[PDB]
Amino acid sequence: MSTPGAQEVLFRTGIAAVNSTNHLRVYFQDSHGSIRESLYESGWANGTAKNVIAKAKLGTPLAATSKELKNIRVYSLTEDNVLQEAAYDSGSGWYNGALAGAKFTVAPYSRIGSVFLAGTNALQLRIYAQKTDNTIQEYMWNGDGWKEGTNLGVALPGTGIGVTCWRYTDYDGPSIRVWFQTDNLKLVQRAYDPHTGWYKELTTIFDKAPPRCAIAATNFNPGKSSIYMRIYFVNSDNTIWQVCWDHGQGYHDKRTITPVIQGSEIAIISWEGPELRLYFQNGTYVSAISEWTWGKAHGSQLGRRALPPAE
Amino acid sequence: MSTPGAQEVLFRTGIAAVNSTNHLRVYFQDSHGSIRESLYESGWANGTAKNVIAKAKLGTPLAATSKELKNIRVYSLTEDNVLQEAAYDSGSGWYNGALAGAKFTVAPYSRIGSVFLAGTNALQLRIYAQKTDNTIQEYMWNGDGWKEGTNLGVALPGTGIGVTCWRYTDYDGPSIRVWFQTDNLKLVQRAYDPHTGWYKELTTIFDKAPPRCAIAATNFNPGKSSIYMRIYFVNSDNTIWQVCWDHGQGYHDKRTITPVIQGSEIAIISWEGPELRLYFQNGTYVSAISEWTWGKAHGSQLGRRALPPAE
Ligand SMILES: C[Se][C@H]1O[C@@H](C)[C@@H](O)[C@@H](O)[C@@H]1O
Ligand SMILES: C[Se][C@H]1O[C@@H](C)[C@@H](O)[C@@H](O)[C@@H]1O
Ligand SMILES: C[Se][C@H]1O[C@@H](C)[C@@H](O)[C@@H](O)[C@@H]1O
Ligand SMILES: C[Se][C@H]1O[C@@H](C)[C@@H](O)[C@@H](O)[C@@H]1O
Ligand SMILES: C[Se][C@H]1O[C@@H](C)[C@@H](O)[C@@H](O)[C@@H]1O
Ligand SMILES: C[Se][C@H]1O[C@@H](C)[C@@H](O)[C@@H](O)[C@@H]1O
Ligand SMILES: C[Se][C@H]1O[C@@H](C)[C@@H](O)[C@@H](O)[C@@H]1O
Ligand SMILES: C[Se][C@H]1O[C@@H](C)[C@@H](O)[C@@H](O)[C@@H]1O
Ligand SMILES: C[Se][C@H]1O[C@@H](C)[C@@H](O)[C@@H](O)[C@@H]1O
Ligand SMILES: C[Se][C@H]1O[C@@H](C)[C@@H](O)[C@@H](O)[C@@H]1O
Ligand SMILES: C[Se][C@H]1O[C@@H](C)[C@@H](O)[C@@H](O)[C@@H]1O
Ligand SMILES: C[Se][C@H]1O[C@@H](C)[C@@H](O)[C@@H](O)[C@@H]1O
Repeated sequence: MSTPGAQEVLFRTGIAAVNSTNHLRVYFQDSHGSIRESLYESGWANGTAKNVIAKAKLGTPLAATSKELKNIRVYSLTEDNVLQEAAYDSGSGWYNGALAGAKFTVAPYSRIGSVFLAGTNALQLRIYAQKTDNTIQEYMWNGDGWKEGTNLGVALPGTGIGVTCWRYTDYDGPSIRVWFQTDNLKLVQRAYDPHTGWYKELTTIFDKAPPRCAIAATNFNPGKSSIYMRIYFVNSDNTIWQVCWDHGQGYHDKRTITPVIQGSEIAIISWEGPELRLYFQNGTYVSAISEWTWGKAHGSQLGRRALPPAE
Repeated sequence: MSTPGAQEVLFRTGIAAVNSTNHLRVYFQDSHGSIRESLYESGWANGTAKNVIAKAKLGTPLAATSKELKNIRVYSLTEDNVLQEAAYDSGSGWYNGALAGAKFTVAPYSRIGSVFLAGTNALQLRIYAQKTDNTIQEYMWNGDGWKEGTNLGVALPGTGIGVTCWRYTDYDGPSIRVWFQTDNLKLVQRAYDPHTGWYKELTTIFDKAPPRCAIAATNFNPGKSSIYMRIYFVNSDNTIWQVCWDHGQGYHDKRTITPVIQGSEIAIISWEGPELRLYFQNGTYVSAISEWTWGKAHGSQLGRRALPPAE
């Protein structure tokens, strides 16, 4: 039970997504290795072979980040496991970013996380990937070329990488949180705040997760020394689980959210409300990408059953 | 928790295996796309970058078949999704078989099943794969070049393909059984016997399985209108399940066997005893291949924890 379009979507494809409020873009890999863009603009569209923005190694990790939908960056691996960047800016179309020119080689099993730094009109990027020594390496662009940032230490080979960024309204710089899996299979957090920089502490957010389980995170409603974060990962019950940080309660909830196929990748986006949108494969038309939604109006509800090009 | 060697094994690699009694060969894909051979000769060895027999598309299906260990054939897909064949004959070493020359193009998500026809000294091959119309196509070599055999009809896009072959001691030709998954997610059997040829009947062996779950089969103790078959697949509980055919009882048992990683591929071999050996990934050193064994002496027992090159 599939469709011609759904068959084009790679099984266990990497998934990434960006948005400006409820204006959405979702990136995935097709069965021939091309990275495609589906979009939501008061309705779903595209995701076809005419909507290719990049070509990457089969089974590549995918990450994306944006400033609204004015600047979009999509990260993947070349067949030589070099980090590369597909870039879009308003009124310039899609092009190759400078990242690949830096020739950052990572482990073949590396994932990728990516954020624009929040709370500034400047375009500042932090990318996170896994080197062949299994450490999680930050790579950065601040208008003075691509270079290595901070190394966050050793993770499980092939760990998922979740990352989110915001700016506290009472701080003068960005806060970054990065989640990954350690050798003991725990899910942990590294943290960056202004002034303190990277905290030394690793915080456990889940005791045991499947090896190389997908990890994805978002945040909403930043305020005065306050944030709200959601981290998603694929658990051993073949569902996405959610971990909640809420100002006033800290890390205080772990729940299953929705079923997925074995080994599904995941992507999360959000906007103020909060509105949450989760993307994953749950077996709809075998290989189509499905959507899960959260909003105040209706709470947890499945969304678009089969993203373009499935139907 | 991994090892340098284990890290070389592709996560969710295709797996195939051949044997002459307890002389074993196991094939898998490394993280750079090369197909490697590990062997058991009174002890496990090889599986290193010096033990490459082929190069294939990343995430390729793998199938293998042999006449004892005198003739071995290993099947995979090129980056253009053409069926290709790595071949070994005693005292000739490894080489490229003629299969790729036939330019059989299949669906990007195609699996592969392969057998030498049993009960004859002749070298006769039947390969099974999935075309872009999602039908399961037989391809054959009988000493008059590669050509298409019988088409077995429509299967779920990306179905596992299990196949086994024997000769009844009271028949003058080979019997073939092929298992795959249909659109309704059932696991079914197609059957070939001498004279009758391919039976029209599809036999359900399992009511519902995960989409594109791995499927692998073996047989032992052929006799007078009698056979014993074992079919393995990855079930929704992230374990390999076994389905038993036994002469006198028919299809009469379904059981879990052993845990695997989400989306593990599987391979099965056997020899008279019966002795069974199952290969799969269960998360040992994250990406190492593990072994499960069955014999009369000790019944169900885990075998080699981490195949070469893991340790
Ligand atoms: C009716 Se809720 C609506 O929200 C939009 C932003 C998209 O996520 C749609 O897929 C969804 O149905
Ligand atoms: C004209 Se719709 C436009 O939206 C931009 C933000 C990008 O996502 C483009 O790929 C897309 O074509
Ligand atoms: C000047 Se276009 C520039 O944009 C930056 C934000 C980075 O994405 C670079 O890789 C890209 O070339
Ligand atoms: C002085 Se560049 C600085 O930027 C911070 C926001 C973090 O990304 C650090 O890792 C980095 O060294
Ligand atoms: C000491 Se900074 C603090 O920041 C919060 C938003 C969470 O990330 C906590 O885990 C962390 O300890
Ligand atoms: C008020 Se707690 C509430 O927060 C929402 C944003 C979602 O994450 C829900 O799953 C959660 O229960
Ligand atoms: C001690 Se049972 C023995 O059987 C051999 C044929 C191999 O399968 C070994 O891995 C296994 O330990
Ligand atoms: C000398 Se061991 C020998 O065994 C053969 C049957 C093949 O498996 C070869 O690849 C291997 O080197
Ligand atoms: C004469 Se070598 C020959 O062996 C046959 C059994 C097939 O495997 C052919 O593809 C191969 O070239
Ligand atoms: C006459 Se060729 C014959 O061989 C049988 C054993 C089966 O493989 C059939 O599919 C094939 O047509
Ligand atoms: C009518 Se042939 C018979 O052969 C047995 C070995 C099994 O494959 C049965 O499912 C099949 O019906
Ligand atoms: C005697 Se039934 C017995 O047969 C063995 C070969 C294995 O398949 C076992 O799992 C099964 O219970």
